[PDB]
Amino acid sequence: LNDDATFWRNARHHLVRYGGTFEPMIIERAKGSFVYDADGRAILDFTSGQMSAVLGHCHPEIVSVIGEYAGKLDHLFSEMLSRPVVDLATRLANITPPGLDRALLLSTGAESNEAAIRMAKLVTGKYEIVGFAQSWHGMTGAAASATYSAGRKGVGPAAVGSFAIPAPFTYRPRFERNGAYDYLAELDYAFDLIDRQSSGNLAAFIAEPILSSGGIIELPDGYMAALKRKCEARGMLLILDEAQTGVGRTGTMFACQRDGVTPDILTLSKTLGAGLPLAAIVTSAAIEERAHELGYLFYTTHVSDPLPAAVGLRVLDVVQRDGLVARANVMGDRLRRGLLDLMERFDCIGDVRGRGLLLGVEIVKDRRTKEPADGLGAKITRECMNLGLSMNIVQLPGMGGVFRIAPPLTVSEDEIDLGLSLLGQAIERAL
Ligand SMILES: Cc1ncc(COP(=O)(O)O)c(CN)c1O
Ligand SMILES: [K+]
Ligand code: NA
Repeated sequence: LNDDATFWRNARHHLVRYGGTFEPMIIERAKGSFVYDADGRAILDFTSGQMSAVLGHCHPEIVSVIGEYAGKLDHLFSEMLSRPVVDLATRLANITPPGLDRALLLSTGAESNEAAIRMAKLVTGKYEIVGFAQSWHGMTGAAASATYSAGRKGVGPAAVGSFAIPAPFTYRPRFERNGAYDYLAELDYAFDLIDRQSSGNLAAFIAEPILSSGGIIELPDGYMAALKRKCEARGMLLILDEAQTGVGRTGTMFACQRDGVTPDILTLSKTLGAGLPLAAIVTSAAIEERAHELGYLFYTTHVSDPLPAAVGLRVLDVVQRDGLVARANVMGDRLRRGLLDLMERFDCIGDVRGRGLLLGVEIVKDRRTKEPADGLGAKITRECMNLGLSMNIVQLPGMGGVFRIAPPLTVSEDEIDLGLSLLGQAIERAL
């Protein structure tokens, strides 16, 4: 059972707490779309772990490649190259949009945003970075300085030149022009304020194509293209953080392919390592050449390590071979219709949004007031777990609690239906 007194005593005595509370269970095994507690109880993993298990837990082909490289080619001096590294780098150049040619293989998402941000500052000779007011890019220095949904207080000054603009949010619009939500005019208004505050050192704008921690906020039609033009006019680079949206989760290989807008630097992580610590940035040949002439440095212990790279290549091989980008649309649509069915039954569901298998459900007290419910939101999440469904709700000021639903891309029809059923039962008993 989950009550092991010795486990919990050691946990309380020896763990640094880092946000949230720990779930009251001991996970002993994981397979496919499920994790199992000490009693052997199956829990449907509707968040793919910490949004990384795109192939589900312990996929046989990942188990296979891991064992193979762990026993043959593992870690190396960082100036030594190997085939998994050049192959993965090449595959990323071939599957990302034209204009993205060279890759750097790292370990974590924050680390990949750090590498991108440093490169932008170096090639522009400038340092101000602009992000969204509801963003999340990581816990490390520069990634945290551009993170506005949380973490800015009690820890001293942010990086010099940190600015934010509001994200375009169609469910809670606050910028009206001629009776309607003019998010493009909101963008122009925001950039004029940025321009006046700036010291003339704008280096880049960093953006999630769908803000996850921020409440599953999807950038609307024409917005990303207009953002890119704001950057081009100011000699700024556009960096797109696809930690959560990359590698097929939203129904295209990369979310930026939907708008057809190619960023100057693309960052990847979670979904690329499928559970393992692998991350990357990809940029153009012109930007990389200039960064190299200027002495670009990002030398770490695990950059270009063969085992992590072999795993990422295998992840891509499987996603491509098994058509998992298409499955995200088929299972994504099945899940979204089920969520809309629940919305028909329960007045507390104020909105169902997102794309592919990155969906959000916002809980509200009043559908006309859109007044947040959240106390209710946490309750539903609690009931879901009791029922064997792992969910995650995010809460930001002026918004209802929002469930972030992101099942493995390998999830089955039966699994989607089980999740939908448990959710409905959780809402019924939370009310
Ligand atoms: C969009 C986004 N970017 C970057 C990160 C940071 O990744 P990591 O925690 O692996 O450093 C996160 C957190 N999952 C994220 O959601
Ligand atoms: K290395
Ligand atoms: Na490319």
